[PDB]
Amino acid sequence: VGSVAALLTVVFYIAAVMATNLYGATFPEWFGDLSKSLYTLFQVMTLESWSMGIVRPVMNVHPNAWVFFIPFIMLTTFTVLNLFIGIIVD
Amino acid sequence: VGSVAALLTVVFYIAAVMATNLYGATFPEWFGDLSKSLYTLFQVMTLESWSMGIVRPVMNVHPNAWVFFIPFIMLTTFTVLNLFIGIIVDAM
Amino acid sequence: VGSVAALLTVVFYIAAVMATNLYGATFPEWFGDLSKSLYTLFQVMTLESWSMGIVRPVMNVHPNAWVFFIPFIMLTTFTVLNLFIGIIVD
Amino acid sequence: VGSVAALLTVVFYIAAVMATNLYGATFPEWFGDLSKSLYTLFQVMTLESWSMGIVRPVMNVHPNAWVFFIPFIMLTTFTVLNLFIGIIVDAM
Ligand SMILES: [Br-]
Ligand SMILES: [Br-]
Ligand code: NA
Ligand code: NA
Ligand code: NA
Repeated sequence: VGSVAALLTVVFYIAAVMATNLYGATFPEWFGDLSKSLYTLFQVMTLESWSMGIVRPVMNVHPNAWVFFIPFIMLTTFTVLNLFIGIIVD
Repeated sequence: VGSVAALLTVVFYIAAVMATNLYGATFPEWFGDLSKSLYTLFQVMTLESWSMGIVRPVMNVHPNAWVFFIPFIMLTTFTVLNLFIGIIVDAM
Repeated sequence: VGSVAALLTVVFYIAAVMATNLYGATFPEWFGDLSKSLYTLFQVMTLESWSMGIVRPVMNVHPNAWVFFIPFIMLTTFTVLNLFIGIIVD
Repeated sequence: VGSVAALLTVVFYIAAVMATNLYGATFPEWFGDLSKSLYTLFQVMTLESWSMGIVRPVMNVHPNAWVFFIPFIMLTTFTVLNLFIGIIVDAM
C-alpha cells in the first residue's frame, strides 16, 4: 500500500514535469509552472473536464496530446482505485 | 482478464466503426474519421461531458442517438471496472 | 441480482414519473415528457453535469429541487455499484 | 458502518462551516450560507465541475483554495466508497 502510494507520487511528479515542458508555453494557465501542472493532472485524474475542458483545446495546438493524457488517465485511475481497495483490505 | 481486455478492444473498435458511419457527416469534430471516434468514445466511456457535451447536441440531429450511447456506456463502464477488479484479484 | 435490477427499474420509472410532473412545465427540454426525464435521470445518475448543468438552473425556479435529486443520486449510485458488484460476485 | 456515516457527517458539516467562512463573501452563490456550502461540497464530493466550475474560479481570488478542496476530495471520496463497500460487506 505504502509502495503503491510511493509509485503514484513518483509517476505524478514525473508526469507534471513532462506536462510542464510539453504544453506550458502554449497553455500557461494549465501547465505554466510545475505547480499549475500537478493541479491540472490531479483534475484530469479525477476526470473533471479532462477532454472538452483540457485535452480537446490542448490537441488543437498539439494533435498527439492524447498519447500522454489517455495513458496517464489509464495508469493513475487504475492505481488510485487499486490503492484505495488496498487500504480497505488492510 | 486477457479475454476481457480482448472483448473490450473488439467492442471499442466496432462501436467506433459504427459511430464514424452514423454521426461522422453531421458531427465531424467528434466522429469524422475512425480516430476521432475512438477518442470520443473513450471520453464518453469515462463519462466526461457524455450528455450535455456530446449526446444532447448529437440527439438534436439524430433523435434516437441514445439507443447507441446509453447501451455503449452500460456495457463499457461495466466491463472496464470488471476488468480492473479482475487485475486486482489475479494480483492477490 | 435480478431483484436489484427490478428495484432499480421500479425506482427509475417512479422517479421519472415524479420529475416529469415536478419540473416538466418549467424545464421542458429536460423533463417535458416521461422519455426526456428517463434520459435526464440516467444522466444525473452517471453524474454528468448533475449540478451546474441540471440541479443549479432547476433550483433557480424550484429552490428545494435538491430534496429530490440528492436522495435520487444517493440511492441510484449506491444501487448501480451494488448491482455491478453482485454481477461480478455471481 | 454507522461510525463511518457519523464521521462523514461531522467532517461534512465542519467543512461546510469552514468553506462558508472562507469563500462565502467572495463567492455567495456557492458558499453564502451554511446551506449553499453543504450543497456545493456534496457536488464537489461527487466531482461534478469541481475544478473548472468551482475551484479554478475560486482560486482566482484565493490562490491556495486547493489546500482545502484537494484534501476534502481525497478524504470524502475515500470515505464514501469505503462506507458503501462496508454496507455491501455487512449485507453479505
Ligand atoms: Br478508466
Ligand atoms: Br455518491
Ligand atoms: Na463537466
Ligand atoms: Na465525471
Ligand atoms: Na464521475
